[PDB]
Amino acid sequence: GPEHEFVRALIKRNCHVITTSKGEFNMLGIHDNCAVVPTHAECGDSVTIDGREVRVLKQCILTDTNDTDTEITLLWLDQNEKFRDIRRFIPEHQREWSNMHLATNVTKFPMLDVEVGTVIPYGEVNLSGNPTCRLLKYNYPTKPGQCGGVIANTGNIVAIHVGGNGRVGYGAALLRKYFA
Repeated sequence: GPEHEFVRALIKRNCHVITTSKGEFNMLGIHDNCAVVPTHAECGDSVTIDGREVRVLKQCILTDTNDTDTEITLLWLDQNEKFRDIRRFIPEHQREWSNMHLATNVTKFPMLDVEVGTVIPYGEVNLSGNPTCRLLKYNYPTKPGQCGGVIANTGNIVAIHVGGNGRVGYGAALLRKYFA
């Protein structure tokens, strides 16, 4: 299928396993040396990526105008490899999407690609006690080691998975203005 091809290509070319003191997360490269990770991974001055130690030159915890976490953190990595530039597939605004998939590659969930269905703008939810903004929501019983997983389909990369409650998943919205 062409969604499985676009999404598996994304995972293979741009995604990596990030290990912190808080566990294993999927890391999505966006462009150049800039990658996205969930803020609650609590990345330090260096991060373990695919088993190797990598210096973080700069990190930005992304936030709305009212200082509330999006749960997206940008990492600028000290690496020679340039990520394939996927900004053209990132939406400009929050929005409902049909036939979306969740994909990650992590020790609990190797090369996972799961149909999540319809994704909708949902706003602010408190995740583990912390207010989180610009969430998209899907009716799929996600599991915790899936954080950082990409929410996408052919040509559309719209969120990273950042939380769930056994019934529903929450994705932090990927907005092109984060990466300009």
